[PDB]
Amino acid sequence: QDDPPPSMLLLDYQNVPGIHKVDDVVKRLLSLEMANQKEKLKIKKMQLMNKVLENPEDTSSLEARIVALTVKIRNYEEHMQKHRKDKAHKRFLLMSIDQRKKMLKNLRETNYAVFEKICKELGIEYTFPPPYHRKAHRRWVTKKALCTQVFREVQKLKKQKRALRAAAVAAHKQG
Amino acid sequence: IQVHGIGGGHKQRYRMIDFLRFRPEHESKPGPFEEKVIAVRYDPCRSADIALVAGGNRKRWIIATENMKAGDTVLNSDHIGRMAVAAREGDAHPLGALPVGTLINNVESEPGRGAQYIRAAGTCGVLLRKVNGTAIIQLPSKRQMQVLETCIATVGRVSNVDHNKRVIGKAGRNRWLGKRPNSGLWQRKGGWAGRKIRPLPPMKSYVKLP
Amino acid sequence: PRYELALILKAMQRPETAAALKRTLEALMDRGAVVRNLENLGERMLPYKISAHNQRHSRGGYFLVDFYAPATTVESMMEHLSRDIDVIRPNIVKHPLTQEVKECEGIVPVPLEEKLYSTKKR
Amino acid sequence: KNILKIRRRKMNHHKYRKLVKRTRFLRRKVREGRLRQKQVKFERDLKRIWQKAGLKEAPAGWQTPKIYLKNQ
RNA sequence: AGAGUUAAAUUAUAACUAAGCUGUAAAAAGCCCUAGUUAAAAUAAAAUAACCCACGAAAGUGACUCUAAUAAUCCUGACACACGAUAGCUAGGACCCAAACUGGGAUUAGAUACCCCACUAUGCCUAGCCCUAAACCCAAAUAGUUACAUAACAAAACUA
RNA sequence: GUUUACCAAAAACAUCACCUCUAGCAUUACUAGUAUUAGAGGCAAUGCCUGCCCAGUGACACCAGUUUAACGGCCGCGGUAUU
Ligand SMILES: [Mg+2]
Ligand SMILES: [Mg+2]
Ligand SMILES: [Mg+2]
Ligand SMILES: [Mg+2]
Ligand SMILES: [Mg+2]
Ligand SMILES: [Mg+2]
Ligand SMILES: [Mg+2]
Ligand SMILES: [Mg+2]
Ligand SMILES: [Mg+2]
Ligand SMILES: [Mg+2]
Ligand SMILES: [Mg+2]
Ligand SMILES: [Mg+2]
Ligand SMILES: [Mg+2]
Ligand SMILES: [Mg+2]
Ligand SMILES: [Mg+2]
Ligand SMILES: [Mg+2]
Ligand SMILES: [Mg+2]
Ligand SMILES: [Mg+2]
Ligand SMILES: [Mg+2]
Ligand SMILES: [Mg+2]
Ligand SMILES: [Mg+2]
Ligand SMILES: [Mg+2]
Ligand SMILES: [Mg+2]
Ligand SMILES: [Mg+2]
Ligand SMILES: [Mg+2]
Ligand SMILES: [Mg+2]
Ligand SMILES: [Mg+2]
Ligand SMILES: [Mg+2]
Ligand SMILES: [Mg+2]
Ligand SMILES: [Mg+2]
Repeated sequence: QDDPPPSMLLLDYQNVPGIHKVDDVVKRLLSLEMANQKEKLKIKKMQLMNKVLENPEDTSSLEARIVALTVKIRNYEEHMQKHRKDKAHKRFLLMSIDQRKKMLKNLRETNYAVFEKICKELGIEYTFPPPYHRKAHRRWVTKKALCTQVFREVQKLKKQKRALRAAAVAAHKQG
Repeated sequence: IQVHGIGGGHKQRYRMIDFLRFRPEHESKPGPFEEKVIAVRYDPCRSADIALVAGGNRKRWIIATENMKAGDTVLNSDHIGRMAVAAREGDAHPLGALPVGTLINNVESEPGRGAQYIRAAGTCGVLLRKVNGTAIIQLPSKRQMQVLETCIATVGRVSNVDHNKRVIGKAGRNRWLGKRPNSGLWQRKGGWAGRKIRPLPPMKSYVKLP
Repeated sequence: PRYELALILKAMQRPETAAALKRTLEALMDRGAVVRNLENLGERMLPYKISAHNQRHSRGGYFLVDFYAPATTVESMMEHLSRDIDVIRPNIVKHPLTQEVKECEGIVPVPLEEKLYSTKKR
Repeated sequence: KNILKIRRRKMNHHKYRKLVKRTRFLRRKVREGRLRQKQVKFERDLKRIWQKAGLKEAPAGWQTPKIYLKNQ
């Protein structure tokens, strides 16, 4: 969670000359204190593309689009930690996550090093799509848990029988 | 035996609970003060949860509000104001200074008597209106109470809200709390039984009109 | 300006009117508003009787405060001006000079619509 | 026109609702017995799973919970 | 999706006046703690604008203000994921008005209906479900054409 | 779990849960508590539910009127469709 200062001096008013000679009133007006949430979003988006991106002027690049989408997903998760019962914004968050996943797969199938750089830097863990998406119901999870436990007991009894057999072999071979 | 079905409970120590919310240490400075909440503990005597409140050179156990946590700041005052106050969950203020839609607890009856009403867990009264220098509140039994406006009350609902939804698993838990079983005598219901629909009793007033 | 406060006050005399305006502007400055100017529209008889703070009023003064404020403190401003009793109605809107007048270039005459029904013979 | 088909489906649904209301508790008994046979068949299936792997008793800490006979 | 607010009505409750008020094609029942005027909280719903056709993916949304905000450098795609009008279910609260059910009064050969009166669940808020509609604009999504051409009706016929 | 110690240990009583009533309150019970509380009772966890009735007798209202998860009650006679 990066923390912009209140005196950030927002995006549209950074590169104009003669700012620091102007008094505290206009600097306070042009800072992030009376700014909107979208100005802070632009500030975070600019800082994050300057942090992770290679060549910042290209907006059409897939990694820059993933950066913008990641900013939007972080804003949506902040909105979801505020409001729990919104369904439209929850839908927007899930399709935003899905588009970021699709573009991450597209970036992975073309350029691996840049994809690895974005994957390490953003904290995103790319999870591979599992085949055969089925609803895991109570009977299936119960039978799967039982089958795993039976397999563990089978291998444990086989290990104990092999250890006892090896002990008997060593015992009769010693004399 | 004067009250039936009481006895055989767990051993309980009693905590000295201070009911008067505004209690200055010394009479040299009668002004409003601000204290610090250290911890919130369970009390076996009542359904509520209590809090240890320290200021000056003394501590008091008070009845805790809903979101009072460890290491909190709580303001106690008697100052009535015509801009009222911005009520937090911890503050103790007189009823004349509170806004109209204020939820309150530990309501004082007579000025200087101390808090008597609205003490159980999760119960809160609501201020209704303030007319002619007199406050009218609504109790958890939905009865209107007329009180002098200088009586101190604490804003908020009493802690342990889910005490009503607490389930008792067995008769052993009742015997742990100390409630002996009811008698086995079969008593036929009289005329007192039944669903009685009664109109609401009138407003109970403790303001003495000269 | 960014925000505009439509502030309808109680009809009262000059010194406590100025005092109420004083504490209103210090209440704005405590939440952090940078106020540009104050406007008086005078005192007028209200369009309708407004019940506020256990009173019925018919006459009141109209005042405007415009300011730059953070988006989080507008609720605190509205809460304080709701608890204030010398005001009968406070409201905070976005200032209309923030938006710019998009162009009325004229009324485009709409044609009557064609091709709604088939070319069958009735 | 289509109102004939609509009225036929309406009459069928009304008669089925009257059948459900008249024979509610018989259907409740049938459903309860069917859930019993469901749970029993599940138990026999799991028992076959641990017997065909060579074990005699079920693995320790397995209480074979009732997934169909849950309270309403 | 939250937070704040109330103009037109309506009502609890008071003060004057009247003996009637409501009810329909016509009547009865009901109310006379009634009716009219003047003052008025709480709840519910948001005339005109709207002869407008916007937003949202759909359901849906048109009293006011503020906050957050409406994916995809934009193809199709599930049994996976997330929503889903009203009605209905558990717990808490609110209840002006409407009203299933019910009880009366009319009508009828009968009326457990259409007409009238009163009231309950419910319609409202918070929290969790239920996942159903003539969910229909009965016309699938994305790119295009006006070439060939009228089963009938309807919203013209059609390519990938 | 409890009960007729010395003829009856139970299907009896109690019990979690679910319901009714009665109470806005201070120095010996309840209680050093304050309606999510405390008493007077009923029935028995949980699941589906708990239909109709204030005509009588009670209880509130001190007369009207309201109450059955209050005491309690919930129909005859006769003819008809291929018996
Ligand atoms: Mg005790
Ligand atoms: Mg306790
Ligand atoms: Mg009992
Ligand atoms: Mg008994
Ligand atoms: Mg059929
Ligand atoms: Mg809401
Ligand atoms: Mg009559
Ligand atoms: Mg009311
Ligand atoms: Mg409207
Ligand atoms: Mg879009
Ligand atoms: Mg798709
Ligand atoms: Mg739904
Ligand atoms: Mg509903
Ligand atoms: Mg109702
Ligand atoms: Mg009838
Ligand atoms: Mg529709
Ligand atoms: Mg269809
Ligand atoms: Mg499709
Ligand atoms: Mg023809
Ligand atoms: Mg036993
Ligand atoms: Mg005994
Ligand atoms: Mg014996
Ligand atoms: Mg025994
Ligand atoms: Mg014996
Ligand atoms: Mg028994
Ligand atoms: Mg129940
Ligand atoms: Mg039972
Ligand atoms: Mg019964
Ligand atoms: Mg009676
Ligand atoms: Mg009676």
